[PDB]
Amino acid sequence: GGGPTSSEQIMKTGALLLQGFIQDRALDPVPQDASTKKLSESLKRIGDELDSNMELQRMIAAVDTDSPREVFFRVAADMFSDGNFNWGRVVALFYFASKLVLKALSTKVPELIRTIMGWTLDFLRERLLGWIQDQGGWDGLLSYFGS
Amino acid sequence: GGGPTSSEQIMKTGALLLQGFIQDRALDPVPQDASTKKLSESLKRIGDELDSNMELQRMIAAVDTDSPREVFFRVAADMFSDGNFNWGRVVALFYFASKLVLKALSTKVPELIRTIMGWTLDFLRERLLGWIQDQGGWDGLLSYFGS
Amino acid sequence: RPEIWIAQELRRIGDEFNAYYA
Amino acid sequence: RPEIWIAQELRRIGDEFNAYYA
Repeated sequence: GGGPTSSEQIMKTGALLLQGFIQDRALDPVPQDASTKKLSESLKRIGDELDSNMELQRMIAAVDTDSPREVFFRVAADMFSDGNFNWGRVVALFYFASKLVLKALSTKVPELIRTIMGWTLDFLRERLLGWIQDQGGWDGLLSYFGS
Repeated sequence: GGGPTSSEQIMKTGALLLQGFIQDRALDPVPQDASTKKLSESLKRIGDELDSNMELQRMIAAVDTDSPREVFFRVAADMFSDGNFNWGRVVALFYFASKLVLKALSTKVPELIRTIMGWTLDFLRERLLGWIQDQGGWDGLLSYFGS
Repeated sequence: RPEIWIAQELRRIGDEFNAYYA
Repeated sequence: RPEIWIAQELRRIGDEFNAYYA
């Protein structure tokens, strides 16, 4: 039953705004009531602007990828270390969180490829290798394709 | 010093072919010698064909996403359960492995968004909430944007 | 189960490839 | 460290936004 000032609403609306933002920077749109949608549209504009900030994009790409969590809290803490607060900073932090999702994944695709390659090559070694040797290895497939 | 029939070369070349394939279905191209590149080009054609197999795409999307590893080995085992082997089956298995990478990630993006949202909202609750309450919650940001 | 459908479709596809490439 | 550069750039951006929106 809390209003906008309530911690409940601040956390609920903050989650909807952030999720919508992260999906903007990208599947289906987060359902939002009319007022919240109006905020989201403004955040979309700020995100659009910051996406064209080429220096910022270069630096986000340049960040060490091993622990995105450490990166997030170091940036967040650093941003607000002078004890000052304003809405511009809050929105810029949300923007950074959205870019971190894209960045983090950029680590994920390589790791997923390596993991899935592991399964496939494991199956191949233990189940297919004998038959492939009977073909004289992959040079057999060269033949197969008429090469 | 093994030739194409050697398990060493079969595993090495198999890894290069599979990695190239997975990257085809998608960053930079796997470096391949001339003969291996020739195979890769044939695999690209088969992948291209199977990508237009709409039924197959529907089913891959329909698969339960929780354990991609179980899915891989069940499919692989099922494919070869009649004890028969041929190059067409080997290539189709490689194709499936490539699609599993894309599928797996499709689970990853949601999980990454939720994880990164967790950090952001944690920071917000513990560091920003007081100031945001002073604004009367997110309705303050509505004002800020002139809404 | 979609998994079994897929295994069946890949086997069919593989064996069809083999008919054309051999 | 790129992290510190980014924190500095986001703070700058935020405070610039605030100057224009307030």
